Amino acid sequence: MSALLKEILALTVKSEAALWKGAEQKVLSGLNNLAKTELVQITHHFGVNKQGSEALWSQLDKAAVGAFPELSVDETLQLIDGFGECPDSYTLSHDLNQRLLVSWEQLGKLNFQKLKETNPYFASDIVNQLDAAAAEFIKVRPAAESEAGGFLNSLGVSSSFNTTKNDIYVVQSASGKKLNNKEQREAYVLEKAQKYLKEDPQSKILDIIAQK
Amino acid sequence: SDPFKKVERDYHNERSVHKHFASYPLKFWWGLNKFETIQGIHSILGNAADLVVSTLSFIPGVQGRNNASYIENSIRVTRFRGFDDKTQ
Amino acid sequence: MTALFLHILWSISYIIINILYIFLSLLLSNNNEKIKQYNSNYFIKILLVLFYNKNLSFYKNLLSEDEISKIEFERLKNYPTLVLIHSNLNKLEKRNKIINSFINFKTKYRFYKFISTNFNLQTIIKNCNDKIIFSTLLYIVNLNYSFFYKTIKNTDLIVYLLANKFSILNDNIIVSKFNISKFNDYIKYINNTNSIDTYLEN
Amino acid sequence: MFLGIFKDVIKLLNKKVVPVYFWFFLYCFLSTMDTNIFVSSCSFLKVEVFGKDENTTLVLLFYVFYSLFNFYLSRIKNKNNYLVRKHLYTTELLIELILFKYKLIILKFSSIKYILNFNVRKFILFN
Amino acid sequence: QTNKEWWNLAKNIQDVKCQQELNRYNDLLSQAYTLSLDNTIRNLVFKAKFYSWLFVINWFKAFPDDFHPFIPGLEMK
Amino acid sequence: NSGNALHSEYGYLELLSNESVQLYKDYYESDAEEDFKVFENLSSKEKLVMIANFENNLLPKYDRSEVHLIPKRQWEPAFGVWENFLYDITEYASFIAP
Amino acid sequence: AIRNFVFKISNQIQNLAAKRSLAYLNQIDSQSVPSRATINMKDQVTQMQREIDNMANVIRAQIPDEDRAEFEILKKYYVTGQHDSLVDPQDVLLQLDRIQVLKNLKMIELNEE
Amino acid sequence: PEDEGIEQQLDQQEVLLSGRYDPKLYDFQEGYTKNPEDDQTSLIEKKAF
Ligand SMILES: CCCCCCCCCCCCCCCCCC(=O)OC[C@H](COP(=O)([O-])OCC(O)COP(=O)([O-])OC[C@@H](COC(=O)CCCCCCCCCCCCCCCCC)OC(=O)CCCCCCCCCCCCCCCCC)OC(=O)CCCCCCCCCCCCCCCCC
Ligand SMILES: CCCCCCCCCCCCCCCCCC(=O)OC[C@H](COP(=O)([O-])OCC(O)COP(=O)([O-])OC[C@@H](COC(=O)CCCCCCCCCCCCCCCCC)OC(=O)CCCCCCCCCCCCCCCCC)OC(=O)CCCCCCCCCCCCCCCCC
Ligand SMILES: CCCCCCCCCCCCCCCCCC(=O)OC[C@H](COP(=O)([O-])OCC(O)COP(=O)([O-])OC[C@@H](COC(=O)CCCCCCCCCCCCCCCCC)OC(=O)CCCCCCCCCCCCCCCCC)OC(=O)CCCCCCCCCCCCCCCCC
Ligand SMILES: CCCCCCCCCCCCCCCCCC(=O)OC[C@H](COP(=O)([O-])OCC(O)COP(=O)([O-])OC[C@@H](COC(=O)CCCCCCCCCCCCCCCCC)OC(=O)CCCCCCCCCCCCCCCCC)OC(=O)CCCCCCCCCCCCCCCCC
Ligand SMILES: CCCCCCCCCCCCCCCCCC(=O)OC[C@H](COP(=O)([O-])OCC(O)COP(=O)([O-])OC[C@@H](COC(=O)CCCCCCCCCCCCCCCCC)OC(=O)CCCCCCCCCCCCCCCCC)OC(=O)CCCCCCCCCCCCCCCCC
Ligand SMILES: CCCCCCCCCCCCCCCCCC(=O)OC[C@H](COP(=O)([O-])OCC[N+](C)(C)C)OC(=O)CCCCCCCCCCCCCCCCC
Ligand SMILES: CCCCCCCCCCCCCCCC(=O)OC[C@H](COP(=O)(O)O)OC(=O)CCCCCCCCCCCCCCC
Ligand SMILES: [K+]
Repeated sequence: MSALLKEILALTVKSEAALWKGAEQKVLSGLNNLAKTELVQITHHFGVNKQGSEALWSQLDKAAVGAFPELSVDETLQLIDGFGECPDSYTLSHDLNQRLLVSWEQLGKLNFQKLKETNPYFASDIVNQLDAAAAEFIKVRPAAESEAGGFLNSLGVSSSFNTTKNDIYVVQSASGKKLNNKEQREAYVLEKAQKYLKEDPQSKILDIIAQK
Repeated sequence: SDPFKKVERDYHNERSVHKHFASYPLKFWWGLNKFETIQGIHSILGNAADLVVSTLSFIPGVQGRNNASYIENSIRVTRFRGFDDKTQ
Repeated sequence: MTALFLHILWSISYIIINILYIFLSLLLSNNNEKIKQYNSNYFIKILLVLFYNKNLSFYKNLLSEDEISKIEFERLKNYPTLVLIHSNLNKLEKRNKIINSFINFKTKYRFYKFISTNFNLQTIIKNCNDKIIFSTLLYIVNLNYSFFYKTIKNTDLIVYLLANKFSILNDNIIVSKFNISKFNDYIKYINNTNSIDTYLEN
Repeated sequence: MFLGIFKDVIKLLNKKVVPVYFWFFLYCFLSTMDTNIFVSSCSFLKVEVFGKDENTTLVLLFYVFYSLFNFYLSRIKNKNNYLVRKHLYTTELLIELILFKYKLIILKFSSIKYILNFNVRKFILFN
Repeated sequence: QTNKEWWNLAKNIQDVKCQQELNRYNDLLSQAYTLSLDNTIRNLVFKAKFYSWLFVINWFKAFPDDFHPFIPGLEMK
Repeated sequence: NSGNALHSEYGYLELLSNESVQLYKDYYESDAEEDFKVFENLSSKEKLVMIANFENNLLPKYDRSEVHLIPKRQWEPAFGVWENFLYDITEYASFIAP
Repeated sequence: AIRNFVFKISNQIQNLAAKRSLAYLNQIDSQSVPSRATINMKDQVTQMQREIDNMANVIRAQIPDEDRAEFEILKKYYVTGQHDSLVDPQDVLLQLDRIQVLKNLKMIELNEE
Repeated sequence: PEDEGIEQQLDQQEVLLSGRYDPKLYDFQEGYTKNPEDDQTSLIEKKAF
């Protein structure tokens, strides 16, 4: 158990072809013997080290689907990281992707709820930070609509939350470091847009920036 | 129902208790008519309702107020005249 | 009930203005092409800002996308009660178009990796896992800026927002929003803005 | 353009802007108690509910039932989910309650003369 | 020449460097005149006479808010 | 567009007050019967008094009054009284007034 | 003639408005009366804000430490979240209710110790 | 040119340098007081004057 995990770690660090084959074989044989924690750890290690056979990854997907309900937050995060830094030729079946997507969305929603309850100004601060340098058309967006039902939704009329959107954003650095000027901000945005376009040719970040 | 019994006069019924304890906390708001501001608010609301009724009076069976009539003007104007909260 | 009263009066005014518009159209040249040439007039623009809604037929096809956007921007910027009335009217659209995103785990993780590499999420959220912060930021964007999903890609919008936020400073920042048209906001804004800080670039 | 005006009138009279509750209230206000279909036929509403100068027992029973039902609904909703935007009216009521609590604290720990002077100065500055 | 209540109020009041700004708090600083007494009949008759005389003497003084010699302020702070 | 001042229009006034104090100090530098420590921690009224005597010597000393030409729209007889009146009103609201 | 007179009136009105709106920037008026008026307005605004802050500070100093947290929450809300739409008062109410839960627990402990 | 602003500055200089307004020749007093009392203005106001 512990010795096998240490051997897998050492072989992954060494990064030799025969060692990877021997690992793959041993882990494939002992998937059932190993518990959920060991399986998650080895999957994360294989993902970070960028190795593993397609059959091994498929069987790992099957095991993860089978044992998903008994996973904690750390185990889910490690599995997500491994399946993210998995080998390219690892087209997964349409259950593990769904499980991971649902788990990630639920974790995000729960974190948002907890942070908002701890500090009601969390969402307001994030929105203000996002909209500080945002464009006028971005700021023009409408306000949130009340989805709650009842008398006001059935027999009454509920006034919308929209109000005038002519506001001035005053940005001050908490640490006190000098802030970037307009030209520096434009250069930073252009560089980020160029990098994003290189990653994805179809992005319209150029048009978005040129708009305002 | 039988409104006839209620209409009928009776010594005990006349001299009995008509307003109970529960009604006082539910009806004490009627003393706000003492305030000129409340009287003005009520007059404005009544005038607005009369205007709405007059505008919608085109439908059959609904007639708005006529300024010519003396009774309507007098009753609308002297509703709060001489109001005194101290005298029962 | 105040909103209802305002809406009713605005509706009466709108109906009267539409009757006048029809009468003027039937009396004058009666050409939509001729009418469209005055959309840039000062008083015509004021009238549009006053009685133009996307859910009504007034100037239904006589305005272009740019003109409609400019009218909406002006109304949203310098007309509180008109904004209230038109936002109430906009409820009649009942669009309620909710669209999911990031269907493929591969694409979602690739986007997360790109965002993590090109930005530091610890600044946005302190003492939290990077993936959790990324998911929370996605949820915030979906809640707030989803209105643009009709035309703007979610990933592109998120990248634009992150780049604009990080352009100011690659560190924690404090943002204060003020509407100087309001008394309280104006007093707070003047009290909080200092010339020395602006000169020092803090 | 007449059809367009008719469509605009229908939209302006739509439910989301002119509540059906407002329509019902207007109908009741314009109609008498013998012409109102909702109550002319019903003797209980016209006599037992709205026909008594004092109906404290029935009012109390109705209030108790409504309070129990609303408490049950609120508890169920809170237990199920809470990340739903609420109505502007309720939000404003809660804001007013919080502001009233803060104002009570300020009045408790401050003098009436000081409060009056501060309010007068603030009003003058606003003007 | 001041008291502990006024000292507490002044120390709580922070970031004030102008006498006019402090005078804006003159009503708050007036709370230092606690004049604590019981409500016995004799003490109530006193309170009545003393407060009426204080109103009369303040009328005779006719000092404005700017000049408040009996309200300690920035110098003592 | 408004009578109120913006944030960028108050640092200038603070510099005006400081400049008035410094001008007084520079002018009365060679005066024994002068204590400048009194200028430390001035009250609002004292700052206003100093700003009253503030002066800016880098401004041009000649009068800035001048004449500007705004071309008119000659009356058009081909339109009519009301059409010309509306044209004049829109011109005033769009070009002449701004 | 009439047009020239109307334009003269308009020019005088515009000059008057420009003066009344921006006379605090220049020293055309001797003694800088508009500048002093604007400085006085800003001083009054800042003094009012600092007065609110100092009243909060003194109330905080005098408040019992048990409800000092509740006072802090109420003060912060009244200052910032009253005018902010993104700040949901439900969360503030939840914090107040947690504080009240602690207070009720202490009360019941005292009652039934 | 006889520019208005320059002429105003020159006439101010002439009036102040004529010597008729030398402070040494004046004993500033409140005036409105029943008794003759010196100037009661603040030190900053005196320096500004
Ligand atoms: C004037 C015209 C009259 C025409 C009459 C014609 C007859 C038909 C009338 C139809 C309307 C009534 C019936 C339907 C109501 C439907 C409501 C609904 O479902 O909407 C959901 C609606 C949702 O709100 P929202 O739109 O999201 O807005 C959020 C606001 O927070 C919510 O507020 P708001 O900003 O939206 O505005 C409403 C606001 C107030 O707004 C108004 O003033 C309303 C103004 C009139 C509006 C009229 C609209 C209808 C017009 C119909 C006629 C059209 C005719 C068209 C034809 C042509 C005519 C020429 O009401 C309140 O919330 C008041 C609560 C506090 C009590 C105030 C009164 C007592 C004084 C208390 C003072 C305390 C001070 C501190 C202590 C001091 C101690 C000394 O819910 C409410 O507004 C709830 C209101 C609860 C209280 C109502 C009752 C109290 C008095 C109200 C004001 C006075 C008017 C009373 C009626 C008068 C009738 C004559
Ligand atoms: C967001 C919220 C959501 C809520 C949701 C939930 C809602 C739930 C439902 C709630 C429903 C709530 C519904 C109800 C709410 C509203 C209720 C309502 O209407 O109440 C407002 C109510 C309406 O007033 P009203 O009865 O319609 O007014 C009658 C008209 O003024 C007609 O008066 P008049 O013309 O026949 O004769 C009096 C004459 C004025 O002629 C006089 O001078 C009368 C003098 C009378 C004798 C004064 C003696 C003072 C010495 C001490 C007392 C000696 C003992 C004898 C006192 C006898 C009573 C006065 O008045 C005038 O003409 C004045 C011009 C009117 C415009 C200016 C208005 C100013 C404010 C009104 C009071 C002004 C008083 C001025 C006094 C003189 C100042 C130099 O207002 C008042 O009660 C008065 C104003 C507030 C006073 C507060 C005082 C607090 C304590 C101060 C202590 C420290 C100072 C003591 C000495 C005095 C100062 C030096
Ligand atoms: C039923 C008839 C109604 C009509 C007639 C009404 C009376 C005539 C009109 C008088 C009008 C002018 C006012 C004169 C009295 C002024 C008293 C005063 O300011 O004393 C300062 C005294 C000390 O206050 P402090 O220094 O600010 O702080 C005290 C702290 O608690 C710190 O204290 P501690 O914790 O260290 O403990 C000590 C504390 C402990 O105090 C307590 O809380 C303990 C409570 C023990 C039981 C209380 C009931 C027993 C005494 C009843 C009063 C005597 C008989 C009244 C009826 C006479 C006709 C049959 O005691 C004291 O501090 C001293 C209290 C002694 C003063 C009150 C005694 C006389 C009151 C009656 C009026 C005087 C004239 C009567 C003429 C005819 C007979 C000769 O203030 C009070 O405690 C005032 C309390 C409220 C008094 C309300 C008026 C009297 C009501 C008596 C009950 C009557 C039945 C209920 C219904 C009444 C009709 C609605
Ligand atoms: C409302 C319900 C009923 C009333 C309930 C009770 C009262 C509640 C409200 C008041 C609560 C607070 C009570 C007072 C607390 C103490 C306040 C305080 O600190 O004041 C002391 C005050 C401190 O002020 P400060 O430092 O001088 O600063 C001056 C500032 O202006 C700053 O001045 P300030 O803001 O400090 O002003 C002080 C003023 C603050 O209080 C007030 O302002 C009063 C507020 C309530 C009354 C408001 C009345 C408004 C009247 C106009 C409105 C219309 C009325 C219509 C009426 C119609 C019906 C008649 O104090 C008072 O006057 C308190 C009077 C309280 C009794 C009120 C009732 C009076 C009734 C009179 C009836 C008429 C006469 C008898 C009958 C005649 C006909 C037969 O003075 C002292 O410390 C005195 C020290 C003792 C020696 C003085 C020697 C003076 C002569 C030498 C001068 C030269 C000195 C050496 C050279 C210079 C230095 C080297
Ligand atoms: C003591 C009493 C108590 C109150 C205090 C006292 C108040 C005193 C107020 C005094 C006001 C004086 C105004 C002087 C204006 C001088 C204009 C001028 O330079 O003249 C040359 C001008 C030369 O015309 P032009 O510019 O060469 O154009 C001709 C081209 O060939 C044709 O060019 P185009 O075809 O290329 O384009 C233009 C054409 C294009 O077509 C249009 O645009 C025609 C539009 C027609 C009206 C459409 C709406 C129909 C519904 C009824 C009105 C409701 C109000 C809404 C109006 C919306 C805007 C029109 O329209 C025209 O032809 C323009 C002239 C239209 C005249 C016909 C309408 C007259 C009545 C208007 C309504 C008056 C208020 C009624 C209130 C309700 C009474 C029950 O003269 C005219 O042709 C028109 C002169 C009009 C003089 C009006 C004098 C009114 C005196 C009585 C006032 C009181 C009336 C009753 C109400 C009482 C309330 C208490
Ligand atoms: C229809 C009813 C009408 C009622 C109108 C009554 C008007 C009475 C007006 C009296 C004015 C007296 C002015 C002189 C100063 C009085 C003392 C003072 O300044 O108060 C503060 C004093 C000082 O209290 P304190 O020391 O706590 O002051 C707090 C403020 N600091 C902290 C600065 C000290 O208050 C008292 O001592 C108690 C005052 C209330 C006493 C009430 C007694 C009973 C009253 C019964 C009703 C009125 C009499 C009967 C009327 C019959 C009419 C037909
Ligand atoms: C078991 C349920 C039976 C009833 C079901 C349908 C009820 C629908 C209508 C609601 C009741 C209206 C009664 C009107 C007649 C009346 O009350 O008649 C009794 C008196 C009549 O007043 P007047 O004597 O001035 O005419 O009413 C009052 O004094 C006012 C009481 C409130 C009435 C309106 C209802 C308000 C909401 C009730 C809950 C809030 C607390 C109420 C007090 C505990
Ligand atoms: K200005």
